[PDB]
Amino acid sequence: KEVIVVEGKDDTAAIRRAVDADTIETNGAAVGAEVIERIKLAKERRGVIIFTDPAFPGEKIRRTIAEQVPGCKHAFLPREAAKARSGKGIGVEHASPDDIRQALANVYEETADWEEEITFAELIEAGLVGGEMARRRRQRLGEELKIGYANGRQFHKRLKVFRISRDAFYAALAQVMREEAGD
Amino acid sequence: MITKTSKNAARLKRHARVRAKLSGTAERPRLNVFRSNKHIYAQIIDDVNGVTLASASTLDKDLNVESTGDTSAATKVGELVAKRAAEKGISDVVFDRGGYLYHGRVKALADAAREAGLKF
Amino acid sequence: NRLKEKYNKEIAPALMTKFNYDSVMQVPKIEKIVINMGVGDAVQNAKAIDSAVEELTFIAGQKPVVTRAKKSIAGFRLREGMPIGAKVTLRGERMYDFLDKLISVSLPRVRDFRGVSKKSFDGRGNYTLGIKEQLIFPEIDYDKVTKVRGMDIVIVTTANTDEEARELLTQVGMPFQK
RNA sequence: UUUGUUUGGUGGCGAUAGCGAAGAGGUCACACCCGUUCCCAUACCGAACACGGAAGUUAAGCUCUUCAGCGCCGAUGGUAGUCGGGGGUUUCCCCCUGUGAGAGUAGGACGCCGCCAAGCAAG
RNA sequence: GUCUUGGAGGUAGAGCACUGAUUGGACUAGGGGCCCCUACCGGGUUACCGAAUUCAGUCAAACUCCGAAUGCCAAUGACUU
Ligand SMILES: [Mg+2]
Ligand SMILES: [Mg+2]
Ligand SMILES: [Mg+2]
Repeated sequence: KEVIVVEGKDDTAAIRRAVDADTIETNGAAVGAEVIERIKLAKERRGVIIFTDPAFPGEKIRRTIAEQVPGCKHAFLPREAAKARSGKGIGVEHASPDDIRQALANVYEETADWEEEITFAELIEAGLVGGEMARRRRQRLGEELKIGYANGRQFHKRLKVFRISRDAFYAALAQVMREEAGD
Repeated sequence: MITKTSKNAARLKRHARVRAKLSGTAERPRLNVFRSNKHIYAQIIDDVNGVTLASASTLDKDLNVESTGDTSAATKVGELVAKRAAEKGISDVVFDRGGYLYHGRVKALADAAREAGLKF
Repeated sequence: NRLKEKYNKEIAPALMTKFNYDSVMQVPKIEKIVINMGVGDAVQNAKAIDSAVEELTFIAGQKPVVTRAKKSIAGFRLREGMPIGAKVTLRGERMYDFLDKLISVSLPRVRDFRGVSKKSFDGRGNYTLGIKEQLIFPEIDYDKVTKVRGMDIVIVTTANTDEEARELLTQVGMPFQK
């Protein structure tokens, strides 16, 4: 129903081989004004769910279009196909259509601009700084909640502005850190 | 309280000092070299037209040796750029040192390119 | 060595939570320290005694490097490139271990456990110390005949307000006017 | 293969590129950053310089976006001065055909112009 | 010789950016003097000397962030001689 925005024709074919939804090309990092207007009208009439690779250009275009048109829904490559070693690589052309279906299942940005309960202090208490556990657990929890990875402050910001339960995510955090411990 | 300046700034100043006393023309194009915390780069450059004639770096698709920051990697990139310059028809070149010291990594690159056919 | 270990352990989370910094790299932790003898006969007219240099050696990790004069000080007469006092810089584990051996013995080697309150700084993070005293470590008891052996030890940090110097020298423990 | 675009390098133009302030950004790249076994190094110090490593981080540097606060550039007109020609009560002043500043002002402006590599995209 | 074009140079004039000279305000710890009491504190003043600093205002042959008219040196064209 919504529009799907992707890098090029490869991700176009990939997403079309998974779910029936109309595609808009971003053509790399080059995004135009009229393109932004097309995204605006798409979000206004049918909606749009960004789905790019968790790489440098993909994450960059994702951030730019997110800052461009608020309220636009988002999706992320799950932990399996988001990494280059799985399938063919990191590109959407490298994931499975079922994986695209899961990404569609984990669509977010129904919430955009809320004042929430995510404390940075308790967040560093949970060990999201230094010791390699910062970035390790950051990636782990991001692909756990299917939200992607980021730096400490940016990931904290997007979570603190993303309306989700706090303590259920903290229990999931305990679960994931136990996975790191071996549980 | 204290402040620490950009090492790259001092490197730039020393590079200017060096380049003050030499220049690469279309006959002796200067061979530049750039060191990073991870990689190394080299560009054959003429001055009178501001053009690059050849280049090589650890960031190539080839050179599956993955220990960039090596002295050995410097040798590989040096011989590669030497071959690239040779096939393009270049024999002798002046050679700056960016602003670094004529020592292990950069000097290793220089020697590799030197024996490989370049006249310097 | 373990001193700086436990210092990280405590201070990093503590000073991060008490002072909300966006990045951890902003935590002001001590970096370098220098002690200035600055005596050189104290009048440069003894012209022969340099016990200062070797006592500085074996109270520190390394040997000092002797300074010199540059201009014509009115309070003196023979001041033209002549050497006056020395100095010692150190920032590695020598720094920390000297700090520990200081706070362990010289802090009791005082005549009064009040040290000095934070009234001798430069606003954006530093600490001078007053050294007209004589005995630092009993390493020099009779070998030294109690001649004037003062110093100027200056510890400096990557801080920006005096309060940071205060909290830093407190959390490790220094005699102030408590 | 060309084209578009971002970054890193490396150049050319008088700072109109500068300072200052406010912000956004790093998994690529650049960086801070982590150690000293040999290369090498400190009049002391792996500070810097060297060599290996990639734990963390955009905090700083770096890149982008805003501001005309300081600096910078800068008219038109009008006066001062003056070449040539004249007249006067000559330590100086006046007139005539030409030239024509400095200062001040309108204003401009928080950069343009190349090459190479890498990343993505399109062909 | 003239017309056109390109150069080098710091005079006339201007200006205070440098070096000296200089007027009147703001402001001063440092107080000088008065003193309170100052044996000593601390305080009105300091008639500050109030140092700078700042705000305005005047000068320079050996001051210059600027800077002509003329004259000088060349060029390649033209018209005269
Ligand atoms: Mg003018
Ligand atoms: Mg005059
Ligand atoms: Mg004059």
